[PDB]
Amino acid sequence: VPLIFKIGYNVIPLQDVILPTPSSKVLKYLIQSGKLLPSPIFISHLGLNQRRIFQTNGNLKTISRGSKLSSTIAFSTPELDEGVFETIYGKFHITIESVEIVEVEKLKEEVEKHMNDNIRVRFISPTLLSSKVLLPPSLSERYKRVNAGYSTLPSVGLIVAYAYNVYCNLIGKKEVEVRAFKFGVISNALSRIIGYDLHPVTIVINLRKARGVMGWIEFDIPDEKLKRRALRYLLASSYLGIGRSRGIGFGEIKLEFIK
Amino acid sequence: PLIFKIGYNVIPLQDVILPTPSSKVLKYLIQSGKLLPSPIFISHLGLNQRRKTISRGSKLSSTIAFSTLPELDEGVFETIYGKFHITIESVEIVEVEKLKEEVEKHMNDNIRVRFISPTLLSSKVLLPPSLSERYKRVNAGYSTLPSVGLIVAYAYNVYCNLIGKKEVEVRAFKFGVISNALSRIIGYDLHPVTIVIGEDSKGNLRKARGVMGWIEFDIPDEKLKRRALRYLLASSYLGIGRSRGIGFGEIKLEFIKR
Repeated sequence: VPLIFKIGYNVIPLQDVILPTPSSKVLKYLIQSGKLLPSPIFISHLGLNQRRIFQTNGNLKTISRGSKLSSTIAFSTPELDEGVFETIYGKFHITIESVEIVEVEKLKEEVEKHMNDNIRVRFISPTLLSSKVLLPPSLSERYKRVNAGYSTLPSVGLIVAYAYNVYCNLIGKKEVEVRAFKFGVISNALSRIIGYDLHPVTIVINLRKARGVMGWIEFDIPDEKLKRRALRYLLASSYLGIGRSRGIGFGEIKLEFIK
Repeated sequence: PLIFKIGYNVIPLQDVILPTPSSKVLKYLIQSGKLLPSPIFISHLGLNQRRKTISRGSKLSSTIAFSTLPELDEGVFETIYGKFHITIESVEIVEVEKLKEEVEKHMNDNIRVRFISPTLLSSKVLLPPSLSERYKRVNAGYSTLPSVGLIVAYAYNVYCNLIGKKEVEVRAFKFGVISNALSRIIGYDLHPVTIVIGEDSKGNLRKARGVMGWIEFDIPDEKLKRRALRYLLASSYLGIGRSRGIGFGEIKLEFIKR
């Protein structure tokens, strides 16, 4: 039976530390060297006071001994330990805050609770969605030279199209560009936007920079069948993140349902 | 066909209580044949460069725009809302063909669209026309966060009416879908607004929810940009979206050098 794991870590530096860029490198180092988990993967930036530490670009961030940093790792389809770990960035006490295991089928069931609820998507970390996902695939060649970049104001259609793609990979089915496109186009046509607070952000992936979006958007899809699909897909993205560079912590979303 | 864009100075000779929308004042004049013999746009009245109880002497401004010659006078006009001194601040006469020529000056410029008055764009303009019947019952309302595609789609429609050609839903749809796919959004400050549009058949107040603010963007495909500039340029005279004849959907178009 295929599953999604979402582990919440507490990460406490035992000495004053300078976090790497991106700050997800700390836990990535651990995982790579086989020290944290044996290895559709998401490794968050380290967070503090409900803000992720990502570099847009000033000086590097100092964290004092004892600060409670948090992290999330998420992946599909593995036993997990904690304790004091040594790293090139310093020594860290890593304990587990939470463990969520969701069966892909149980996602469909939670959708039903929210059929009459509005949808709030929050971009908790800068999110990088490519606009061309809503280009009709038959025109890919024609516009091959066009560099649209990442959307700094993504439409509901683009968001859910990205979610549908993540969902397909999650359930192990090949994503189909045409279904994604059609789904997003129709969603842009029919969605109702209730409110939003969006803004551009420029982030560091010498330096290589990218421009995406952060903030939140609240909306509804007033077609039962289309809403049911969107909720399912969004729910999956809420575990694995969305858009480019999720494995490094970008595209972190939090999904909220407003009664 | 030509486009006329007249800027009026509108000075109430007595303290006045403006109707809702405030464009009703000049609309009354035009309808009764008093301001012009008669693709039309009548702005809301503006004060201190922003679109209520208005004191005697306040310098309100208005803009009226329409397509085809000039037979326009000035002076004191009587209205159910009071007496007003209306003079002409400016007249722009632009040939529809000269629009195509100004497009070329801006091929390398970014595009800033500002919604100066609440703008009411229906999202369903980007619904594939073949699905209109299927989603007949779905009420999407007006977009409170319109995408570049929706904006330029609406512009294309206005342009068609301007040059007297029937708007084609399918061309609008395709043009907006492709524009959403390829546009680059540089910056923005948008927000929802819920406003009173006017009365209805029965006299009940009607509300609507739309957008105001600005959005800056580019279309990095030469051929598509050239089309979009032309259509946008036309919208910058005639406004955009629903209820332009009543002053909604007023846009100002700015080209940012790079």
